[PDB]
Amino acid sequence: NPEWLARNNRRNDHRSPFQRDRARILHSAAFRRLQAKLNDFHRTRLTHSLEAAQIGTGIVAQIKLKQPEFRELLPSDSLIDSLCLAHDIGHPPYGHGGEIALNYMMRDHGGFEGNAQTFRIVTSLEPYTEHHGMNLSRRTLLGLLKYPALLSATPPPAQLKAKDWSPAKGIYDCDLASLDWVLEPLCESDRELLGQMRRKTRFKSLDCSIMELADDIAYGVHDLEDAIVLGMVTRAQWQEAAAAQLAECGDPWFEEHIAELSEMLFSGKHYVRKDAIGGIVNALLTSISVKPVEAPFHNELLAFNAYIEPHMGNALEVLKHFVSQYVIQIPQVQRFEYKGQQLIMDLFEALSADPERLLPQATGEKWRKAQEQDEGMRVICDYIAAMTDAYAQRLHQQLF
Amino acid sequence: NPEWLARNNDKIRRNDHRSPFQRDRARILHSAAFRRLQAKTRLTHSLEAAQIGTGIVAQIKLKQPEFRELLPSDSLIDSLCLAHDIGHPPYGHGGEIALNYMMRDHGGFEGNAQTFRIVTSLEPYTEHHGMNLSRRTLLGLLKYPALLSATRKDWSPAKGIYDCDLASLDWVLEPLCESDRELLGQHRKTRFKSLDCSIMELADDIAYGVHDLEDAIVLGMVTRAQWQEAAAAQLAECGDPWFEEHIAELSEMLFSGKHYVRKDAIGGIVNALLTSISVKPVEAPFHNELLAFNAYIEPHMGNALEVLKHFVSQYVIQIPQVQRFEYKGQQLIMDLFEALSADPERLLPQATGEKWRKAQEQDEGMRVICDYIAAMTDAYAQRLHQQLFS
Ligand code: NI
Ligand code: NI
Repeated sequence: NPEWLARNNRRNDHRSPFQRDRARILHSAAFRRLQAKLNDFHRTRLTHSLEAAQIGTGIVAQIKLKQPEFRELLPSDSLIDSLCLAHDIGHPPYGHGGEIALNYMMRDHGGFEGNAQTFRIVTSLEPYTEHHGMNLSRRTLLGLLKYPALLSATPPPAQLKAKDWSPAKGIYDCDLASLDWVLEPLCESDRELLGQMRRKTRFKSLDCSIMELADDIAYGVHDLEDAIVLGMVTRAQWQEAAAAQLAECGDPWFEEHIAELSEMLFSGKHYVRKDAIGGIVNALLTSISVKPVEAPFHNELLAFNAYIEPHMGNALEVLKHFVSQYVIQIPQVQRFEYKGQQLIMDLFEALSADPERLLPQATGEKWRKAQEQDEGMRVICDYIAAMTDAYAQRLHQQLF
Repeated sequence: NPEWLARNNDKIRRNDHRSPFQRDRARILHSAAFRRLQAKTRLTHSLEAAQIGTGIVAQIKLKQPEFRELLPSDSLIDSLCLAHDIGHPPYGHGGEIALNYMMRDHGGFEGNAQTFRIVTSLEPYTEHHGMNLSRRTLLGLLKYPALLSATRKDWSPAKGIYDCDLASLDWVLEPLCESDRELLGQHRKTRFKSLDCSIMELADDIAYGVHDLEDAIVLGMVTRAQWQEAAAAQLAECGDPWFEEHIAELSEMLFSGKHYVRKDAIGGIVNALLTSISVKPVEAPFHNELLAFNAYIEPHMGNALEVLKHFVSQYVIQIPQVQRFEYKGQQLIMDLFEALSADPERLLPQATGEKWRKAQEQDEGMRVICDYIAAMTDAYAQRLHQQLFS
């Protein structure tokens, strides 16, 4: 249906709707901010999103070669590009630590969650248009609904514990109008099935399943090289954790190649390590196919997802778990997040103490307008959510 | 009795013919807990106490030969003075107050308790018994030989031994008869201590009294006008003849501005305090010779020392620049404790995170966090605090 190319709102511009979405995302302030989030390491959320985008287009290429039946349905290069460039747009300062703080400070006003924030930025906050954010095409928006339910569908009481305040995932109720618009050309039967729970949503569109696989592959492999050279993991820990589990993961290529992959990763030469990384990436990409979703969805973008081969899934889950155990869940990273969450909570409590007086004037004006609907807190939340770590540190110093 | 020379666990190389106390001294010097005294110096203070301590032993065994066999060897009295201050946390008394408050529902915190816990359990020289020192050395570190359950500015800690260290305290006191053990446990304050520990306490007191006094005068923290009114006048009436006679000159040698003249005044004071110590029997029907005798300073000489100690605390410690530093330190320690106990597994170092997981099977995680903070230097605690809050 051409309704998937429509937007909420030149002669020589012959680009597809998806090429225009990619250009908008590339130009947005929200995208440029991912560059902020004694060595020469510069891996950011922006570089993570470029690598996901390049894996995404490679996944599409492999499916259009092995499954021609689906060549009309698969996303174009710029559509899968657009979903990977945007997937991390909504993340707050200080990663999960920022997210926990904002969610707790919004406990009585809809909460905070990064995927919801991503939806809110592209449909409203990014000022590319006056009233519809980046004003992206409907299918692009559908590809961004990793959790296509409202947070009303998906309380903790009682120094703060991370387990107690991790947000549920979904779409803010204050963005329901833009969600209703995205789901409008769906039959009622597809619409009531899309919000079905496994609370945790179960379903997503085909374009979004591809982006999720590319994101998961990027996270799994492209963090791994610099973890090795920075010394965050030794050869011994790689053998005990990753290599042994990959030798028993059940996929024949990994069981065959792990010994040689481990020697290449610890070669000490970039031109050798990249071939291990390239082979891992390629082994994972070539193991993805589109199969039908186990729900009686009627719309083709919901009736089919891309799935990775299960034994290959175990290998990917070993890699993702490994980067989480030696790159993220280390005290050096977790203290930075604790500090960030203490910082975010300070800014919120001061700024909500008197928003008109302390907010920048343009944000103060948005706060006054929003109080006609008593949604002032969400304005403070958007403002803190769009800060970089450096901007938040500077605001905190001005206040404390 | 050999039992005193024993260690909690059992090989010595055939060519090692050192006494148990020479090996205790070597372990203490090689420990990380000792090396930390350079940051906290407390190491300088402990070397001064050690060298005063052997001075006391030498002078007693010359005036009271009946006790030559009983007095501690040089390496034993060395070990107790080198180890005495191991348990002190960052920020000194302000740190001690904050930790004890954060541990109010879990056994408290106290520096002398921490010292015992480090040498019996925490220092990883052995897998299960810390530095595994000889029993008599351990007995010498028990300035307060009761449990903190018996002895428990409002938060200053009571003094004693942690209940979580009851096993190694029982082991240390095991070769004592019932009557000695029930006499040793006699805020409440303990009354008794071993001979080795009485000599060490005198050495720590003389070193605190005089060697802190020397830098305060050069550093300008005390001028002659306040020295004359507070300490010098009080020493002219303290009842010790040596101080009443020699106070006027010493006061001019102390403000000479020449290091080698000043050393003579300090040296004369220390020797004066040192020669006025003797071994007398303890006022209790103890059977064990190490508990039946203490070293005591002659009472009038004792009053002069308390004039010296009160002057060093009133003009070097109880001054606002130092006290504000202690208020900050205690806010900083409480900050760390609240972040760390908020999520230990994510915030503690992985080795310490592991000890916390193991310790909660006995619901002893709070003591692991307290151990970790107590072992920080000021620079460590300050850098950790910045990682969590600034
Ligand atoms: Ni990602
Ligand atoms: Ni001392």
